[PDB]
Amino acid sequence: CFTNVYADSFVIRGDEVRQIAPGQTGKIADYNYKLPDDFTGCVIAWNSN
Amino acid sequence: FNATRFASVYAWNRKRISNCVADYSVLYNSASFSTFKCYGVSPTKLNDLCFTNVYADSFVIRGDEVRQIAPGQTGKIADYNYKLPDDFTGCVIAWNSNNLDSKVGGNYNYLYRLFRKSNLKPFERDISTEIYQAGSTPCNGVEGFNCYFPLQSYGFQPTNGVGYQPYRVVVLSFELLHAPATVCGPKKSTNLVKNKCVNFNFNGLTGTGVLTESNKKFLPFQQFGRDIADTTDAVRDPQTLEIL
Amino acid sequence: FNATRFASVYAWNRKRISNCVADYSVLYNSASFSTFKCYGVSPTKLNDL
Amino acid sequence: SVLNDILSRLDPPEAEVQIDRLITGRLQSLQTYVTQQLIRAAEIRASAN
Amino acid sequence: SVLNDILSRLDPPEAEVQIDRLITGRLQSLQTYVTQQLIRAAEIRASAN
Amino acid sequence: QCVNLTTRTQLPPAYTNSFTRGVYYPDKVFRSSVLHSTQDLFLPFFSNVTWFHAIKRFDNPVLPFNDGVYFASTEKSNIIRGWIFGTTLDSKTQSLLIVNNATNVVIKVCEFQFCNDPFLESEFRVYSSANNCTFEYVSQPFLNLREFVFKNIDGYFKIYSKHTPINLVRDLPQGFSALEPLVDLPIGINITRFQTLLALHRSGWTAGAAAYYVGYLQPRTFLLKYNENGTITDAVDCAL
Ligand SMILES: *[C@@H]1O[C@H](CO)[C@@H](O[C@@H]2O[C@H](CO)[C@@H](O)[C@H](O)[C@H]2NC(C)=O)[C@H](O)[C@H]1NC(C)=O
Ligand SMILES: *[C@@H]1O[C@H](CO)[C@@H](O[C@@H]2O[C@H](CO)[C@@H](O)[C@H](O)[C@H]2NC(C)=O)[C@H](O)[C@H]1NC(C)=O
Ligand SMILES: *[C@@H]1O[C@H](CO)[C@@H](O)[C@H](O)[C@H]1NC(C)=O
Ligand SMILES: *[C@@H]1O[C@H](CO)[C@@H](O)[C@H](O)[C@H]1NC(C)=O
Ligand SMILES: *[C@@H]1O[C@H](CO)[C@@H](O)[C@H](O)[C@H]1NC(C)=O
Repeated sequence: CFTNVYADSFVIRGDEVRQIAPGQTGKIADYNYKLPDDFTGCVIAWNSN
Repeated sequence: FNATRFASVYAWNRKRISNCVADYSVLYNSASFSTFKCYGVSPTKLNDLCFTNVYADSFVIRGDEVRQIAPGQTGKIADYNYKLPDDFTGCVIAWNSNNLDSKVGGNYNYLYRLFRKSNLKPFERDISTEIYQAGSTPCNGVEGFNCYFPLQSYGFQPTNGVGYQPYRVVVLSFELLHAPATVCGPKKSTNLVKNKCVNFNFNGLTGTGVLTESNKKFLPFQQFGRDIADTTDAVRDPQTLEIL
Repeated sequence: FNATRFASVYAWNRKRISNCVADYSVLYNSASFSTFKCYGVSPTKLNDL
Repeated sequence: SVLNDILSRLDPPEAEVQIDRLITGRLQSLQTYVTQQLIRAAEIRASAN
Repeated sequence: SVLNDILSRLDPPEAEVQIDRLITGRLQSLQTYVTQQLIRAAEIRASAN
Repeated sequence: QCVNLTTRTQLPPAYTNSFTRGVYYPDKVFRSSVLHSTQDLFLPFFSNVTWFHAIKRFDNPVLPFNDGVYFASTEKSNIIRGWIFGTTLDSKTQSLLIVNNATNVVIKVCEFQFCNDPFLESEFRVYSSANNCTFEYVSQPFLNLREFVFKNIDGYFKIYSKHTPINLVRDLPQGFSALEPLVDLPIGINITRFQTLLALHRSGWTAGAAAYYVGYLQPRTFLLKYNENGTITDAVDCAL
């Protein structure tokens, strides 16, 4: 049981998978999407070829 | 990294880098997937620190043995062509190179040794191509009865599956000891403050305290002093070579 | 190997040998062997593994 | 055995498994020292009495 | 319990963790044995006095 | 000239005892007023060493390079010049050469066609060919007791030296003197044997007696003592 779930979805290619990572800071990550070091949850990447 | 020709596994080329600035930002200009699994250090922006000497080694590994290059690992080539010590600290970079090494004509310039009868010590170079003898009868330059050639070619062709495709790799090794550092990251210097409680950073020697003049009879080869408790008591400025 | 009557091309005696110890030094006596190729394992060391 | 180097060389979720050994190793030393002192103090009190 | 099998039946690079558990476990057990003797020796000396 | 000459008659070398010589600073860290215990390759205390006498019986034979070598020579006018190393001691394989001149020293590592008795009179009468010299470095000359410690660990050739001015004709004297580091040479190849050379005014012809001792290093544990100054004043050999 969880208090709440926050979902964020956007189109990101596989090249940005390593830079947009949980707790792994990046140059693009600092300016677009920054995640806390203690982030709890999961990230699901779906094919859109 | 982007050399025209890479040497074989049994004879890898070792390159020495010293007395310069090592910018680690160029690793993300090459092919997208470049494995960066590091030992002892974290490459995630934490590679900006001073090292003493750097050794670079390169060869081409098939996917059947891509993970053989690791400390405390055994396998076809781990114990016969390239051995990594258990206490090894460094990084291994690997990326696919099917677009370069694999050719329609045929790539047979790459070989790997199988017959040695003895293991490999960490960082050993074996260059002998003599015919191995597994029996009492000497080979005398012919194969057959317990006489097999250690050097086997790779037969890289593009048609073969991704598992057999050749990947170009490179391995980086450093050491961080009391010797003066020669390679450092991109850090900007700053003026010196004395008689004030400030932080400091001397080639990665981060700390806190008060820097003052020292009367220590430092010898020219001596870098920093120490006290009874085995702690850094005095230091020498890397730029003005002043003992503090 | 020392069998006078050999099997046919499409009818080969698929003999399975279990619960035994295997020695490959004794079969190497004959010098008339021409091709000896091993796939996936070394020609030597076969006794150990 | 230097805390600053460990922090300045490893990512946060890596350093935790390294600092814990240092902290517990140093906590054991302090606990050992106090236990010997309590034992010695009791012997001294006997001589003082 | 046998540390020999840890070196051989298990890989070198990770075995240092298991060896640490054995070394730390036994070293602490040795420490406990000494502390009791120091307490016991104090009790005996009161009797001897 | 360095052609086959057998003027020197081979005799068994003499032996002499090294009492408290062969101590070097093992690290760049600076300590004072403490006793520090370290483990490193060292010349064992009271370990006897080979005694060589040059001259017209010049004693310049080949000697194995066994895990570091202690060298000393009590001779005037710095007759000795340099040292050479290597495995096959010829152009077939790589070798290391260190020599000296009037006002500097020359260090190269490349294949040389070494003759039987290379010597320096002579100017370049020690070899005849050079394949490819990966390293070269010229510094000030090392220039009556002169002591040298050679160490080749992990491919870093290290030299420790000390020039002590004394005037006597006896053997190695009792006394203590820590050797200070001089250079660090990254070469990366191994060495099994080594040989020395001297400035000989070959053909009358100027000559004089020369002597030099050779001692081998072993892995030992030592307890060096630092005074309130920067110097090492005494040491203890643990396993003596
Ligand atoms: C330096 O390396 C060479 C290898 O190129 C060694 O030469 C061989 O070493 C083995 C091991 O002792 C000997 O059995 C061979 O006889 C050597 N061959 C020759 C031509 O010398 C050499 O021994 C190494 N040197 C040291 C001091 O270890
Ligand atoms: C420690 O080093 C100092 C150098 O600053 C020595 O002080 C000088 O020592 C020499 C001979 O040792 C004397 O002739 C000088 O007069 C001293 N000068 C001063 C200002 O002290 C000191 O003696 C050294 N200590 C030892 C034990 O040798
Ligand atoms: C390719 O080599 C050039 C040579 O200077 C270098 O500048 C560039 O960064 C390299 N590209 C890589 C390694 O992806
Ligand atoms: C040097 O010491 C060895 C060690 O036993 C011994 O042979 C002798 O005392 C000395 N050597 C010779 C050849 O006399
Ligand atoms: C060193 O001394 C020699 C004397 O043999 C001389 O010819 C030479 O010019 C000097 N300098 C160098 C760099 O060799």
